[PDB]
Amino acid sequence: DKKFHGILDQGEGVLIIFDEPPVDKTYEAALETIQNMSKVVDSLYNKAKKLT
Amino acid sequence: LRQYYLSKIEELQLIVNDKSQNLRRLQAQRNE
Amino acid sequence: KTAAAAAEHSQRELDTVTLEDIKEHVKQLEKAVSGKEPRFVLRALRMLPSTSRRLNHYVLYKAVQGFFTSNNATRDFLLPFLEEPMDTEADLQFRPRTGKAASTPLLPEVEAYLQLLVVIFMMNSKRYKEAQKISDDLMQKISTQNRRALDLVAAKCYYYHARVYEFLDKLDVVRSFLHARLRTATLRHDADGQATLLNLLLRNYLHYSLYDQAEKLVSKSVFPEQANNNEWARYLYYTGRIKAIQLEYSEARRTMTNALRKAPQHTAVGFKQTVHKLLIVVELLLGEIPDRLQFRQPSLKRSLMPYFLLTQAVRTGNLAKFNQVLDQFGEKFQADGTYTLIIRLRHNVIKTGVRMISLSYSRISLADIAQKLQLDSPEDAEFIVAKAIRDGVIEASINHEKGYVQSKEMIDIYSTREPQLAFHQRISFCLDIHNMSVKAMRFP
Amino acid sequence: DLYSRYKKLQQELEFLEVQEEYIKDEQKNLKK
Amino acid sequence: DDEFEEFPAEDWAGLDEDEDAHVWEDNWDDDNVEDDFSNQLRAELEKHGY
Amino acid sequence: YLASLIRSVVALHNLINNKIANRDAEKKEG
Amino acid sequence: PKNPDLRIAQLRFLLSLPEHRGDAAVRDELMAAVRDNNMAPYYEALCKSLDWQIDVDLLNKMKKANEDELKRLDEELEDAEKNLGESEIRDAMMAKAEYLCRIGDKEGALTAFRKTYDKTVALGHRLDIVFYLLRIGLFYMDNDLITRNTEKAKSLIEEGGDWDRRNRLKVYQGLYCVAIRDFKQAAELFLDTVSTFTSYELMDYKTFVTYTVYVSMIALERPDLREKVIKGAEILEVLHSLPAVRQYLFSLYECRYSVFFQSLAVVEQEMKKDWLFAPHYRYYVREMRIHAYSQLLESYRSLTLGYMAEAFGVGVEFIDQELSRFIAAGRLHCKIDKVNEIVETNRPDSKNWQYQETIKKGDLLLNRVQKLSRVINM
Amino acid sequence: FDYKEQLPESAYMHQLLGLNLLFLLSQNRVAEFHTELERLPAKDIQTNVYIKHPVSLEQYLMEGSYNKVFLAKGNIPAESYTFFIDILLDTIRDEIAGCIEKLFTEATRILFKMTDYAKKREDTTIPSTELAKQVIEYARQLEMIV
Repeated sequence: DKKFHGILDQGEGVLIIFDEPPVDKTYEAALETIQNMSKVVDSLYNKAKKLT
Repeated sequence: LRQYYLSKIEELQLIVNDKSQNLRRLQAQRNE
Repeated sequence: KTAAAAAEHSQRELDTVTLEDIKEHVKQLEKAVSGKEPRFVLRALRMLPSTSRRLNHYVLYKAVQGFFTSNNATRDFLLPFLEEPMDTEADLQFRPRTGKAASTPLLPEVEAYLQLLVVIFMMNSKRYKEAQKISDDLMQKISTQNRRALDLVAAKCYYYHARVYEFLDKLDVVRSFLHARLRTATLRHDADGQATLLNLLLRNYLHYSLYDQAEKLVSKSVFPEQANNNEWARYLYYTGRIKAIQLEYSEARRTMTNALRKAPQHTAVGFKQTVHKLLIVVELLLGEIPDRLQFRQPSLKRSLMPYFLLTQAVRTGNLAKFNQVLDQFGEKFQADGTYTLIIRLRHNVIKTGVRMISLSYSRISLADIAQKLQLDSPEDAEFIVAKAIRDGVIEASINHEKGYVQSKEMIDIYSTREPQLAFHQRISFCLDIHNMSVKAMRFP
Repeated sequence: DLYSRYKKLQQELEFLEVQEEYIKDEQKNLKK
Repeated sequence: DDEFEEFPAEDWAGLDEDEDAHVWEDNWDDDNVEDDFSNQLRAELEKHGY
Repeated sequence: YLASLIRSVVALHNLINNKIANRDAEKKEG
Repeated sequence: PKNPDLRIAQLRFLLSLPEHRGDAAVRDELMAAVRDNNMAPYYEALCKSLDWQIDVDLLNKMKKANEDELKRLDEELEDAEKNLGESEIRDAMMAKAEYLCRIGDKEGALTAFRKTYDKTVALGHRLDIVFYLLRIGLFYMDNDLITRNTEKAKSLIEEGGDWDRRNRLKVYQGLYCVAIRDFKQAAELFLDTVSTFTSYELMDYKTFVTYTVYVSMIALERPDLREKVIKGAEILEVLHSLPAVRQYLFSLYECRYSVFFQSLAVVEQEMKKDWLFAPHYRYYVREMRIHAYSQLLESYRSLTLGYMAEAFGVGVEFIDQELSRFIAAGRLHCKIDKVNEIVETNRPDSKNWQYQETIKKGDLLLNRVQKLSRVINM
Repeated sequence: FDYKEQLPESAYMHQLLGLNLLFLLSQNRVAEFHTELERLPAKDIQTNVYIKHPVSLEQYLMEGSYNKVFLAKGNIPAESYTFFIDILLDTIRDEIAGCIEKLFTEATRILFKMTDYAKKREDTTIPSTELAKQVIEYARQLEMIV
């Protein structure tokens, strides 16, 4: 349930505690930009197809 | 020498045109 | 019969529209000649199939008489060879060319355009003798001159000539002209002529299964990258087939998928079927399950249904099912052109299984793997796993001391030094697109 | 003729090259 | 815009009555050989009960 | 990726518009 | 109730494909069809089922009698009164079409409805006609007709809807559950679980909620579904009388897998003999198994197969077999280690997944860019 | 291969060619092995006592079923062929020898002559220069011919 960050290794009967790497915004912004450019590419495709 | 002399003329005519419209493109954005 | 009158009216309308369109392409040719801009001739080639059949023999004769009003040697020689039409009183006077226009001789571009139009007409007519003769005359007419503008249409001219000669099974005869004309184009660097000529030269061997010759002609030849999309697709298909028969599989599959993607989305139903079929066989041979999405496409359904059966059988790994499917569909397989690779599959089936096992597990006892792959021997399992590692399909080192089959390690190069190499190709391609775009800005 | 045409096109190619560089230099200077 | 008449256009081969296929979209693992699930647990369980 | 994509799309659009404009002008001239 | 019964449709499927369920439901279906003189469907019903009995005449006599009565009545009304548009003549022959749908075949009913549509001048009286037509189409399982009718009703006419769309939501959901598209449309289109109209097509509110819970589980295993189904007010309220469904849902949620598996077995058995068994019988079961394994595997990195088997009860070897097949499938990130009977969770991390998504999105965009560039610069 | 369809061909369609096949791998290459295998038009799968074995070998070796042949490798229903069957059976040895390079003294049971076989026989530096080259090329193309 994401009450806290961690993981369990049943192999050794050990519980691991750590934190989740926060610095990730670059790739999210990049993926959004890619989708926007995909829409623009579709638009230019439409312009070219409508007008040779 | 129509086989060759004409061979060279085309070999240096079609190509040289590409350096004609290229001059405009360099001329176009320059003014812009 | 009112139907006959309606059909005659429709033919007259089509002929008038075709005359107008022919005048339009003639104007395009004149503009391209004046300005050294073959964009119009590329447009004419692109729209060439659309104008394949809208006239009649008498309409063509009258059009030629009206157009080649110039004392053209080509028309003068061709007219006597053409069968003389029966005496007809109805002879419309078509003189679009008067004064300077009539005096100016008709350009070889226009002459070749009309000749290839007659080629298409009597092609649908299946007039093989006259097609061949006209092609030869066109060949002499092209060879007399050395103008690049002509090759633009001459390429499709060669294509149609070759298509005619294929019916006659005269590929062994064409080969001489094909080779010579390819040599000439190469000595002149005619991109489109070279593309089509290389394509047909390859096609000959492909139909005649001279695969060593084809390999020579593909490796030693050079394909310019500026070629058309369609010719690129054909080249990729033929190269993929040659490689796949050549027992090299990874490059063949990569190229075949690239060509299939490049291929037209809605047109060329049969050709797309063939390319998909060869790619399907290659993928199955390379131990990868194909995409089930294709096998449900309405456009490529029944030509593959046997191949859907084959892929299901191979995945299930049932020898009886594979044998029965072969026994039931061998004739179709031969017809397609995949019997050799399928015979290869018939014993290479176990490779896909070893790949799947070595991909799903991380350490398997050798006896367990033997039980998994129905070999009935730990030694056989060891040999097979060594084979899997050797061929480069799995990346696990086998330890014949504790029955271990150790797979790869933890985080691989794909998060340490791989992403940079990955991005370099993308950036190079994007910059290339931009540079081509800017350099292709405009003529004026 | 057939050699004079070739000489004319050679000279013209030379003189177009002698401009395809000047325009670019002017473009750099104007960007500055 | 090309007819791309490479040569062949498959003629539907064994064109017959439409199987009606299925509008659902299906992956590869869809069709297998199995003995259901409830029977699976049933041939299962026993011994100590699975 | 981002810079190359942006510049590529921008260049494509610029070429599209320039060619469209010049083709229409030349066609309408005569 | 209204419309040719979807209950009759389910009985048709039962006396149909289910090859072991033909014992007493056959009797119920036959003795319910004999009443009301549905000669058209009864033809094919007898063709598939037992040979025949001498009752077809004894029913179709009065069936044609009533048909002739209605035809004479409405035709006489039309001839006597020249009223056009929304006239009692149209009411009457639409009633005739209603009877024709109720007893006779599909083609005649569709022709009748097409004929009666042209006279429609009331938007509500046309929306209800479209509802009837889609009900019949669902009854006979004609995908093309269903899609055409649904799209038409939704788009062309759904502008002054007096909250009839709730019914359109339910019919959309029936369609998208017939189609294996169980996730997006099938989940969202069960937001209107507050259905005052215990619709005809709905076998009952209990069956509606059971379908809602099954589709909710399949579309959202535990992806913050609890805020919609686990804590769902009306969902729970009805659930209290459906002990089996409550057991299944709460077993998946609370992580009681030994009982989740028995719940899934019972759900598969029950869905077998259902009018939505074709697209789920094995697909829904497999997806649920995968989601259960995935949920358990999360929160863990290494799991001894003994522990996994025990959590699932027992059947260690079966756990190996299923895990192997599923991992091979291309999902459920994990790698089995036979020599020690331990599994490992090799889940990609945030950066790795982000980059492996960016690479492919960029691949698609660059291919598109290249194709466009080739198209231009002819 | 019929430079020209003639009429009398009674040896390579049977006792021969298939030896070329032997040589089509005898060395170790395969290209040809699988290339010409289109000529034998169709009787290849139709069999003829000939190609059959010359072909069975690779079908019974490519998988890795090395033993699939040694055992009854003596199935040579044609001309000697022995002139390479062993010449090829030799490669297998060297190939199977390939084995997690780097069975202790028991040797490979598919081959084991005794001990005459015993006689038989970036990571950590980030690439600076190459990356500098590639990046500077990026910059060059970015700022270049206006």
